[PDB]
Amino acid sequence: TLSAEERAALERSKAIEKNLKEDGISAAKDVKLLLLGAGESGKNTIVKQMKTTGIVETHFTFKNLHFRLFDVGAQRSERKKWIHCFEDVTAIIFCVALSGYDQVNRMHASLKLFDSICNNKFFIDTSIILFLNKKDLFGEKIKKSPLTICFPEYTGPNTYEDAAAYIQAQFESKNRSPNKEIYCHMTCSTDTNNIQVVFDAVTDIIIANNLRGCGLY
Amino acid sequence: LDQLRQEAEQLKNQIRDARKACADATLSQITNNIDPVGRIQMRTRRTLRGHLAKIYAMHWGTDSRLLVSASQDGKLIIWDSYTTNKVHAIPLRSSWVMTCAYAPSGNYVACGGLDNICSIYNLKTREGNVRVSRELAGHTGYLSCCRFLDDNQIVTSSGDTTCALWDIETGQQTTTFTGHTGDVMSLSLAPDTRLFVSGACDASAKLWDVREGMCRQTFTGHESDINAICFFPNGNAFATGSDDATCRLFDLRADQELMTYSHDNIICGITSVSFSKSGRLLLAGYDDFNCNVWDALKADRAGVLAGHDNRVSCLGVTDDGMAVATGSWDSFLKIWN
Amino acid sequence: ASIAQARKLVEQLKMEANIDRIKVSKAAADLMAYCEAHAKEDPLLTPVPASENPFRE
Amino acid sequence: HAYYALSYCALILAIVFGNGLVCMAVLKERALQTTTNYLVVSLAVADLLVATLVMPWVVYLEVTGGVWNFSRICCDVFVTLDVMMCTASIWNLCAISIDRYTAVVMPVHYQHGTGQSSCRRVALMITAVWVLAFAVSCPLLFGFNTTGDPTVCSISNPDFVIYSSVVSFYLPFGVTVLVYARIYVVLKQRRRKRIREKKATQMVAIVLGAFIVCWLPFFLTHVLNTHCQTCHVSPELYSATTWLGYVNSALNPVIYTTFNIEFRKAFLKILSC
Amino acid sequence: VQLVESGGGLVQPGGSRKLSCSASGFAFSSFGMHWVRQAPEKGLEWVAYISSGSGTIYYADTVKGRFTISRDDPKNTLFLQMTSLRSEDTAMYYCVRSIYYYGSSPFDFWGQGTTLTVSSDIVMTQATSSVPVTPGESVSISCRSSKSLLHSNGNTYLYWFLQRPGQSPQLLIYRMSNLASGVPDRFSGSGSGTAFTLTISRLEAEDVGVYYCMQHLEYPLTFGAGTKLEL
Ligand SMILES: C[C@H]1CO[C@@H](c2ccc(N)nc2)CN1C[C@H]1C[C@@H]1CCNC(=O)c1cc2ccccc2[nH]1
Repeated sequence: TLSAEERAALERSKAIEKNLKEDGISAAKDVKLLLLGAGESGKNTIVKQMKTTGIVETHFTFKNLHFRLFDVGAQRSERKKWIHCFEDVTAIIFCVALSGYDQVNRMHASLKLFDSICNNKFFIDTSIILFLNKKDLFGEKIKKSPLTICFPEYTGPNTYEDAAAYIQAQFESKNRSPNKEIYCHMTCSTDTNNIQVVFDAVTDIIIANNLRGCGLY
Repeated sequence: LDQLRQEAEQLKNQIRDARKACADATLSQITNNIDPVGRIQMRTRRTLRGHLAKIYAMHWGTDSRLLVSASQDGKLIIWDSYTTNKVHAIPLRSSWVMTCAYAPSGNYVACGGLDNICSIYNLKTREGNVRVSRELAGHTGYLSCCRFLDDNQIVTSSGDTTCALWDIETGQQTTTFTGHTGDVMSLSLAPDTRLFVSGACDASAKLWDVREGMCRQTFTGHESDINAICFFPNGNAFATGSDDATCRLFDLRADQELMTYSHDNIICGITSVSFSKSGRLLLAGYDDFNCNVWDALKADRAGVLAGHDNRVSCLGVTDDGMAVATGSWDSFLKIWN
Repeated sequence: ASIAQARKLVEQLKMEANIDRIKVSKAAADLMAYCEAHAKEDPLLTPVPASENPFRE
Repeated sequence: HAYYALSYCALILAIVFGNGLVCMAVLKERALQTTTNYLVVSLAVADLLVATLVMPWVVYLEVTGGVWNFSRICCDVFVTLDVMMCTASIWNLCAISIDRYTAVVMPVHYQHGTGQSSCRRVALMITAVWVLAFAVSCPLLFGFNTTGDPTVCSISNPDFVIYSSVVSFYLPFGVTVLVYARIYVVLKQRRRKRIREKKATQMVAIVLGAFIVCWLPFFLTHVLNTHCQTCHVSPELYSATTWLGYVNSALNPVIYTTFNIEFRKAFLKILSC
Repeated sequence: VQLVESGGGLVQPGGSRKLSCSASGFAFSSFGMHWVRQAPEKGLEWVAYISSGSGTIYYADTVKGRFTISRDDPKNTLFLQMTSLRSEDTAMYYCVRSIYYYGSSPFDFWGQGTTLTVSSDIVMTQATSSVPVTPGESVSISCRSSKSLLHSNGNTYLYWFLQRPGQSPQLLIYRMSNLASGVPDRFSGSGSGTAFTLTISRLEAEDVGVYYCMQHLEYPLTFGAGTKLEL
């Protein structure tokens, strides 16, 4: 049938197959996340809490889960040409700076970006871990400047709780697919517990996916 | 300065008028007399399994037997198509590759992606392992396509709206081909390796001279971003594929869209285009999970290569033109003949 | 670049204009000539016999 | 009485059609080739063998007036196969219940019903189910179903009957119910901690309601018949309970596959013609 | 790339010996290793082979059972534990690396070898022995095989090797056509199934040595007698 060299080559191919298998099994357990912020939206702060060109890899283990966070900052070109690259990402960690609503507008651009990503045809069965960073600054900024400057027809008090609740509600809009669950969370500077809420969101997404596969969702 | 804008407008007008003047007839009219090729039934001879992620690019070897494949699992698998044996499995530093090239000599393999670096791997090493021969850094955007001129010089296209001719030995950009408004997505070397065409996201394919290092001609007509491009075997025409679900054969000398290949049943985008050995068949990979083989002279949909379970990402035709290799996002490489 | 980019693109269109364009019928005739001349040695047009087909069982 | 014969033939046709559709759907489509789906395939196989190897003998008994004319070994193999198939189906239902429990409470290792851990766990579950159905069913083939008049084929040995009924139905039923109850309470606790429940809850309610309605009234009456002073277990009641026992086999494909979106799009693709 | 082997010495006929070849400068794990011996004043004789990963192990019919080959990937070492010896087992044992894939050049590198002394198949023949040549003209060495080497896949498994006087054999040509890396273009191999020819266009001072023609169609691997070219 096969000559000595053909057989040795087949053995080599089988060893390569076995290595590819092992590597696949090792890599399939990784939780892949896409840190998709907007400039000075608090990407450097959140990534510093978790832990020349091209995307940035941030790998970290937390409670027997290896999270591989992908930061796409160097890509200034059109998004759509590489969004399909992250089609099978577990979740999108979307960062927004609450303070950047009056000063530039920044907030409208953040909402437009969120709309574009959330409604993208590749991110249909993909949950968004929305982070509302720099809450401390918004604490006093709302007390100084009203929220109406950014959101016309607000028709509400310019307090602390309700203004953030409204912003959160306006971000939870523009979501069509019922499968998408936006885990909005408000962070401030550094709390050293955003990894915990990330873990809780990821495990909730995993459970949701498992039940969707079994046919219970 | 409005004088420059109006002068550019009148220039564009002069170009359009010059193009229209020489367009006496259409290829469709001339080719009505020729006999139409009968339906082709290409069968899946081989299915190359082993990738565990979306396959993004492939490139046939010049011997028409070996082929390298790049996927998102950080693996460059060089296959022996005849026996389906994995000849090599190169682990990638960045698992975000969008292109891969096989050197004409068959000694080097280049790849790259969102890392913005063109990694070149030497295969013929004395140590018996494949190590990173060179790391071509300098592009500020994602690397979309790369093609070897020879073992020493390589042309690449990036998402920063620029093509670059690199000298591998020095590892610097010998030439910088700038001018595209949108991200350059595809490259196609002419048979003589003197000129090359680059299709970008501005719906324009530009012809560049490698030696001079500047644009020669610009071809428009696509309504959306171009994804694929391929020269005609003789080296005087080239076909493109865009997201508007149309293939467009342009002629270099005539300098105008020579013929279109569109079907009303097709709406998805095109990812790969390649000609047969004689150039009679135009094989285009679509996002409707199957490849379509068109008559290059009649625009008659000769055949449908179906079977992949996901978007057809890449396809290639061998040097001898024996079989076609289709790599899709279902992590499968099917060889059709 | 405003002025620099406008001058660059105008110069590019100027050098693009000075190109000798052959007739479209000539180009089409060359496409025919090539397609038909090499039709015999294109094994995708016709089913290559199993005797000389390297991709078989 | 011919009504029964024709209705049982219609049940056979419905079962074989449904299971053949599920099997071919899972086979041709590659998105369905999941470890969680292999339990559904196992269940489809079980019900198909119910329809093929068991049901035509029930049709024979019906049309003949409930008198056995074949050899005693044909009655032993009939009761054996029948019990084996039914126990396999019930324990497959329990296996899917445990699979979904693992999916909920143990999500990291379940992943998406893939990998070595999941593939081996499903393979182990299926094996354990089939070997348990064998352990339960094999006594009767060994000449253990003691009988009187040799023109009747029935299971009338209370030593066998009570233990088989307990191990084959009552235990997996109690397990299934406890498991689905734990899944429910865990999902509700997670939903409360957070601050589609309707889908999951409805699917659990329907699957447990279809299992109980179709399997409980047989085993209950069968165990009351075998062990009671004088219980009026009318022939028509026994026939109705057997009917329900086999309409479960017919209904399971629908309740498990037709409510899955990927299965829905698969079936619609198959039946596009 | 180098293979340094140790263990060779005077051994009593009934004694055991453990040859250890330490490899350095290449990916030892991914190379098929051959123990090939050359008897004193005699030709090459393949002894044993162990594949990459210790999956496949072959021995020559003359050493089956007595000899054992073992690999140690962690430390990049090849072992040849010879239990029972005879007066015919004295030889210069070379360790030969050979990677096997499409387009590979197996048997490319040879070790120094250890001189150990003590107190059916493809019959490869040459029928040439001594050839007296002056440097400058062409030389034609003819090798003949008992069985046709042209496998149905479409290549012949012939291997031309050069052993210079007092040096380890070097790969000249593999598959009777392809020149090995570092071989000048003077060497040109041709043939057809059975009859094979090695042609040297211009012979130089360094070409003096023994030329071996080995078959690699099927184990056991059999060498030729060896054509000695000298002044
Ligand atoms: C219900 C399933 C469920 O599966 C079996 C099972 C499984 C597990 C377990 N522990 N115990 C039992 C027990 N089957 C019982 C089923 C096979 C018998 C058929 C009964 N028809 C007659 O005999 C009959 C028909 C007729 C017509 C006229 C007059 C007299 C007649 N008589």
